[PDB]
Amino acid sequence: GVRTSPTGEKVTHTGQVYDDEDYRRVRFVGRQKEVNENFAIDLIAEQPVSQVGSRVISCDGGGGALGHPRVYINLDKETKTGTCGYCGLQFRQQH
Amino acid sequence: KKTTGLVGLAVCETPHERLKILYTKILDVLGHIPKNAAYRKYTEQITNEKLSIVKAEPDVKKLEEQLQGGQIEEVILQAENELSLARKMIQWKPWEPLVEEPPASQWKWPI
Amino acid sequence: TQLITVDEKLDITTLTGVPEEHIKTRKARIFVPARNNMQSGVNNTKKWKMEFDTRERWENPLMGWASTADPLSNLVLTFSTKEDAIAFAEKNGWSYDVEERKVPKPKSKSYGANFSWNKRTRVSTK
Amino acid sequence: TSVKPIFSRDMNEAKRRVRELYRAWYREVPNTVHLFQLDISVKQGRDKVREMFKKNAHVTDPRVVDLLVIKGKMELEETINVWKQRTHVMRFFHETEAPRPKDFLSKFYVGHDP
Amino acid sequence: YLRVLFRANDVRVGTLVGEDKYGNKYYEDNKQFFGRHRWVIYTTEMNGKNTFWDVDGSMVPPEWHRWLHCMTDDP
Amino acid sequence: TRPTVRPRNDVAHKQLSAFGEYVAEILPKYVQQVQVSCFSELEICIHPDGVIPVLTFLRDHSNAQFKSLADLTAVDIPTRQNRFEIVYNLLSLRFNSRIRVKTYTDELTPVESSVSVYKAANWYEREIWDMFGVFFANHPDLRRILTDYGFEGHPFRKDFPLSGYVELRYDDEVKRVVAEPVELAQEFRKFDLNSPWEAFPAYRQPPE
Amino acid sequence: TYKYVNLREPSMDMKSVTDRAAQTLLWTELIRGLGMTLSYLFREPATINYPFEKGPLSPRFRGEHALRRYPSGEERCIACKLCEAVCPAQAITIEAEPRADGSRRTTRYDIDMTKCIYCGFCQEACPVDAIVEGPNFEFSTETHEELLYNKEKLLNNGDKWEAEIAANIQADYLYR
Amino acid sequence: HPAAHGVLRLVMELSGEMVRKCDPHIGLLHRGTEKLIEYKTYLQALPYFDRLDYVSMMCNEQAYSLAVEKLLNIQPPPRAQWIRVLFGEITRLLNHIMAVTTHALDIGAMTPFFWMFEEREKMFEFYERVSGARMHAAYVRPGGVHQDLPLGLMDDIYEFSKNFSLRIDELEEMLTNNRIWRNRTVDIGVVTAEDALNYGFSGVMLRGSGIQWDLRKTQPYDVYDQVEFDVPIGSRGDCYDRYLCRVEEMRQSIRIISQCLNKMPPGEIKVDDAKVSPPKRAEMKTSMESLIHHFKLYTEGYQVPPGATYTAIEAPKGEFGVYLVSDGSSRPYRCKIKAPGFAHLAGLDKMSKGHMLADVVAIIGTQDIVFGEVDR
Amino acid sequence: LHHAVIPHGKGGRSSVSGIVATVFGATGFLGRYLVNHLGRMGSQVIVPYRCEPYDTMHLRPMGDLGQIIFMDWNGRDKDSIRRAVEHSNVVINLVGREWETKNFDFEDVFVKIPQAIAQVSKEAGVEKFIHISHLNADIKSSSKYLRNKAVGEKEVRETFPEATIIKPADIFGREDRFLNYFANIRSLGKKTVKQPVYIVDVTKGIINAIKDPDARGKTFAFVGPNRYLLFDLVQYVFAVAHRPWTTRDKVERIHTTDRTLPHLPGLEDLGVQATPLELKAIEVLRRHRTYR
Amino acid sequence: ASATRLIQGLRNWASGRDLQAKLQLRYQEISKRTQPPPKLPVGPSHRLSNNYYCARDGRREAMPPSIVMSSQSEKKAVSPAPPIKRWELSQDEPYL
Ligand SMILES: NC(=O)C1=CN([C@@H]2O[C@H](COP(=O)(O)OP(=O)(O)OC[C@H]3O[C@@H](n4cnc5c(N)ncnc54)[C@H](OP(=O)(O)O)[C@@H]3O)[C@@H](O)[C@H]2O)C=CC1
Ligand code: SF4
Ligand code: SF4
Ligand SMILES: [Zn+2]
Repeated sequence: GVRTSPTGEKVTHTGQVYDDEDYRRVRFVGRQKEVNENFAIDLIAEQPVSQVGSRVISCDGGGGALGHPRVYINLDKETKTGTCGYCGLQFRQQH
Repeated sequence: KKTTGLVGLAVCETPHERLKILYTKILDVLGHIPKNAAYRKYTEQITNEKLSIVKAEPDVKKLEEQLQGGQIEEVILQAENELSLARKMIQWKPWEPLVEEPPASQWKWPI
Repeated sequence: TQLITVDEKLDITTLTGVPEEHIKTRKARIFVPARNNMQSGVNNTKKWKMEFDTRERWENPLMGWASTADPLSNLVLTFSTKEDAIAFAEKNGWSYDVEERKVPKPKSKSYGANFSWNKRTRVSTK
Repeated sequence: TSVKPIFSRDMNEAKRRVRELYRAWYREVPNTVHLFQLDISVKQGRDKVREMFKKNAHVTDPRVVDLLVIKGKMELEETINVWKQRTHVMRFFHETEAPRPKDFLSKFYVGHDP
Repeated sequence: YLRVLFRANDVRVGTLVGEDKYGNKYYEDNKQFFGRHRWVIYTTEMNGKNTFWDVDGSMVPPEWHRWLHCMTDDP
Repeated sequence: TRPTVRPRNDVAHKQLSAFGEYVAEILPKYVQQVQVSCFSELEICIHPDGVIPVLTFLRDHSNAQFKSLADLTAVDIPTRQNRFEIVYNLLSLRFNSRIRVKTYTDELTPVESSVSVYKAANWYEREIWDMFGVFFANHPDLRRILTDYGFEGHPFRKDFPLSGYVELRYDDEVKRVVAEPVELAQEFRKFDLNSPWEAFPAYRQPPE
Repeated sequence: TYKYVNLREPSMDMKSVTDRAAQTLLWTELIRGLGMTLSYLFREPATINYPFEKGPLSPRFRGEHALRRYPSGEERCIACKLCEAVCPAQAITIEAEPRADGSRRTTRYDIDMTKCIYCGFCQEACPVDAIVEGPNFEFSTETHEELLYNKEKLLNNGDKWEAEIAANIQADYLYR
Repeated sequence: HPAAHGVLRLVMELSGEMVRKCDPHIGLLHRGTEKLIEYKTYLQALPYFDRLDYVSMMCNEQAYSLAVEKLLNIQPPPRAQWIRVLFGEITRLLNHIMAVTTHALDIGAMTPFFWMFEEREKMFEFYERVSGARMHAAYVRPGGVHQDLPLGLMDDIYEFSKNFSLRIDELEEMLTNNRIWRNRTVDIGVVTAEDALNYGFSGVMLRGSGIQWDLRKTQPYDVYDQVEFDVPIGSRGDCYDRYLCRVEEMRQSIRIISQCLNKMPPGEIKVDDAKVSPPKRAEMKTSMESLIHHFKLYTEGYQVPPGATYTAIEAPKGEFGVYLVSDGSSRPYRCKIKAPGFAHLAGLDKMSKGHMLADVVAIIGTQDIVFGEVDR
Repeated sequence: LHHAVIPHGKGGRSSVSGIVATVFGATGFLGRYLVNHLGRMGSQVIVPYRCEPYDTMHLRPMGDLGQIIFMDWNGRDKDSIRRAVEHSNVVINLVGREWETKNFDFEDVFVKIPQAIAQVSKEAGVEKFIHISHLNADIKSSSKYLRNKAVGEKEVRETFPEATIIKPADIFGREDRFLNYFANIRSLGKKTVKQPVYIVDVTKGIINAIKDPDARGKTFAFVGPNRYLLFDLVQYVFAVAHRPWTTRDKVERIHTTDRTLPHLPGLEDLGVQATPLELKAIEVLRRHRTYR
Repeated sequence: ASATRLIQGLRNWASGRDLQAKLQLRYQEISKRTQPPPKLPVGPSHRLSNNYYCARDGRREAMPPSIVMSSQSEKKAVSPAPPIKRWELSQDEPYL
């Protein structure tokens, strides 16, 4: 979702939203400052982190050649979830 | 004959004697050239070999067959241009010793 | 035909037509691009690079790109020696600053020197 | 460095060929400035011609002086023909400023400059 | 009929594959050549821009864009 | 080996070595190097005082026709006493063979402009005059080709940079096109692509 | 093997010369040319009517330069810069930043559409198929500013269709 | 000017409608391609050889890829050789039909333009279906053809070859022994074969005027040694005969395409060397060495041994030459292009000495000048 | 001054100078050449228009990549003017139609337009608001044009008193109006002294006034050094031309005067070289058939 | 198809080309798109146990150039390449 800058407009997902005396605002006159209201971080919070019974597991991303190459992550520490570098979704183990 | 191939090519009535007197002028102008240069050696060898091919040729089509580099007035043009360079090769004296040195690492390529 | 020689430099600096500020003010630098230390290997050595001083790159006022007023910013002249570098620099016109070539000093090293009964080199973990 | 010559054996024919070039440029101005329909007096164009000759005072070698005469003769060919245009002749002029300074104070305020 | 008489030219309804939201109509034939298999009829005021006249490309949704540029064989 | 490696020739390599040795013997006056690479195309490398004699001898002498010309290029290399390299490239009609005729020169000493034996080289010589500066004595017309009229510099040099010293735009102040010092809109971010670890060990020059 | 043409003498038979004279007087094969013109006159044209009957295409067509994201997930790009390394006109401008969690992502992603030459080298080099050549071609702009794209423009351009791009990749993934 | 096919400034200093001199000024379309390839790498600068000659979209790609292979001592697999020869003849057909079409526009001849550009629209649909490009298909990586043809191509090539034989017979019906087109263009453009040698002419000029010379049947640089055809040679000058030469090269190109569909083996796409060609998707997503080779092959490019090579192909305009100079490096040092358009343009004044300006337009028409290729 | 407002690099073509210009008018003559010199300088120009977009497309190729920007307004509203002057470093006021339309008189354009825009300019906190005015705009009679511009001078001096009022004489250029009417012929004898001023020295004085402070408050004048008679100028313009919606306020203007005022500084005090009318008159005296 | 027989007779009457047969209207001769996907195999490699890169390393076999003469009674004078014999006339209809 979009936040509220003191300009009364839509901020960006990365912090480049304008100051109150930027004339780039006054070259945004009368047209859409377009923004993708879906943000990247807003989907990770709704991810069910799965529970695989092995120790060091695999990740492909739903079929080879549609996604990312085989990355292998570890489930040693129970204080930190195993985060993929490509997928951006975590993994856990149980025993 | 009639309806020859190339555009700038109109053969004469008696090709063999024209080609022979061309090659005798080749041997003559080569006779002006000194002996120890290899130019005389290789040109006199190749022209006496081609003339010795031609001396046993009664037919024009047979000479176009056996002599390689045909057909007829391409051979004549080859002869005329060889005569012109021989006349130029009296000049320029191109059998001198080697002209002076390169930088001697100029042709070392990968720099 | 054996014309006269003179003890002079060469003067193509008005034959090539480059503007005068880019003639005079561009203080060149001749240097050896040394070993990229995060890599290994000196294959990228042995080539004297003549390059030029850098100037400003400002924000493009629409995209934040680095728009420059520099023709002579991206040149790299690849040489093999130093005398020919000086000759080319005197030939085309500008001035220059010179780095040396700093080869690695070879040092005596041995695994039988890594181990010793009465010297204080002790890996203690291998 | 017993270099092959170009046109001249010393500076004498170099000066003779460049003064013949300047003679041709003096008698070359009025025809072109009447033909090409310019906005500039004949004397101003002739003064930029003699100014462009004044720019090259440090040129010494006979090869280089002859090569400048070759460039000038090629350009006089391309201007006695209408291969070139009004744009090129007005590009010899420097009228649309560009008033770019030289004072260190004005190289300092309008700065990031030597 | 004046709808299609001054829309462009056609009278060739008779295959009736279907329609889609924004109301737009899609007709696939096999009787003609390759190039007039699949044709489209644009509706009126699909987003309030009075699109009976001055019709635009890409007023179609993208699944019919893939279907209609002859990349597939089924709607 | 038997697939995926381009097979070399033997007898054609032998014949081109024999022919290069032949030319090198029968012209002692203008010969420095003859060489054959792996893909068997002959190379002759020449001092720049016998250019028209070598081209007349390589047009005729009847055991080398070589009637087709290519490219002339004086390929620019720094660091040398003689930068510029005239590269002729000749094809024969009766023979099916290829020779390269590379003579060398520096920035100012002209060569004899071999247009009088090959009429193809006229526009080639004018073009390489416009782009390099290898002046051509005994030549009818040296104009400028592939360049602007008011532009100069011989821009295929390694001194002239990628973008030019000139820029054109339009103004309505004087209703015409004017020139400016150049103003790029992007950096042209140059990519460092010089890999370590001895890309080809067979081409190691003796280290200084 | 050569087949050289235009070699004939004109046949001097009486029948041949009267047929050629009738050809000269009546302009006969000129009328044969008119017959060919009528034979194409009485065909039916293979045109398409433009907004209503669009021309065909190919599955590997390269248009819009969109971006994909993960199946129920976030941005597929990593900012690995291979697309700048292979983009020949250097239209790819990428300045990355890692995000607020730590995984490496972007800030400044720019495809200069005025400079793009539509090869597909960024389609080849992209190790996750993040950047994809789009299917359609309507840029068609009354301005210059609207040509140059940014990250949110390209992601809105990738949110206008996904199953389009997924269908084309599922058609094309075995070949490339 | 619309008869100036492309752009060609031409200062004709004439006597009135019957000339004195003409000078082709070219370089108006100058783009700096040699300097750009000096500041680029190989794979990144292959679209310059897409865009240089903008008619032979596959022939010059074949020329540059075979230049790199002849430099690099690598044989491609034979299936890629057959497909490359197939598309070489296909693009040869497109170039000959553009030559006939632009001569038709330069001479009048309004409708065969439209007929044969409907056929060339079918050609462009073939390029779309193969490479995904409209008119500039890269498609020929150095190291064999990448991203090969799907199922559904050879059927269309077969049926289009039958239809095209019918259409070239219909073009011979409409034009080709027409009365006044012939009386318009026979007696013009005669160049002596001695000077056709020594003006540097090549290809179709040396076809139509005299000499018998084909790079294909004299020099095997691809699978041309296994296919059989014949090539027309000129009677004596006479631009009409040059037109007949173009038409018979078209029909024999159709015969070569029929033979090539008869002799297509289903072996492999690319070479057996991952350090030359990038690997495919499954190896890219699974195996380590494929990803390392992918990554360094698309950052740096494969290293190339130093060499100053040249090769030339029989492009439909003539001896298309590419001259590479490669340091032991990943960027080639200096490359140059021998343009048959440049060579055929060199003899323009001598072709148009003693004629009128209408023949000057027809001599621009008799040689398919494009001037992207002439520019270097 | 905010960041990325600071000047950068050599001049022109992405030289982000210390001005952000907002120009009113500029669809006509003098404002278009002013935007021409601003795009030569390389700043961002906000310009509105109520006209057909042809002239604003015509001045599109002036600035750099996406620099200049266009909007809309009218002589009725306040919101669009405020939207124009939302974020403006410098702002100039050129306005005025030289004939009466059916809804805009000579009245109330110079009265109603500079009041609202200069008031919201002061209410936007801008610096160096510049407003044009004709020379000798007097309350004295026989000049509706000059008396309305004098009322405009009074209003601009009333609200935001330290605005730069600029008064040149008549302006000869490339698309001049009064010299076109001089050329617009086909018997009358009169006299009145007059001296004009050239357009590019005027606009160089404008940009020196807009980026050189110590200039505010006090009004400036820009007159060429000619100082001769109307009859000599008619002889001059017809000797160079080689010939043997209009009101009579035009003829009142060209028979008024050109008198000087020594209270205020001019060309040399502001520091731009004055060019006479000779070769620029040779430029602008075309259309003749075969003497060139 | 979809034409009357009278205009078909006129099309044959205009020229003997049989325009009904091949007509430049591709109807269903195009293969029906979206077939089941075909696999793309690998040729003379990817078998294990033998395929060394030490063997087929044609890239690393680029030889340095071999040289003859420099600055550093003979029955001879061969050609660079053998004189290729003159070609053959056409089988199917040359002129003549
Ligand atoms: N020498 C001097 O000192 C002189 C100075 N001037 C002044 O200099 C400027 C340029 O001179 P000039 O050539 O005569 O005129 P111009 O045509 O160049 O400029 C007049 C401008 O005023 C605009 N304008 C006028 N009335 C309205 C309105 N009701 N609504 C919107 N826009 C309006 C016009 O817009 P549009 O065209 O789009 O309708 C136009 O942009 C003017 O401001 C004028 O007052 C004029 C004459 C002499
Ligand atoms: S190649 Fe793909 S993953 Fe890499 S930076 Fe470009 S878009 Fe991102
Ligand atoms: S298609 Fe080509 S030019 Fe376009 S972004 Fe990709 S690599 Fe760059
Ligand atoms: Zn993963």
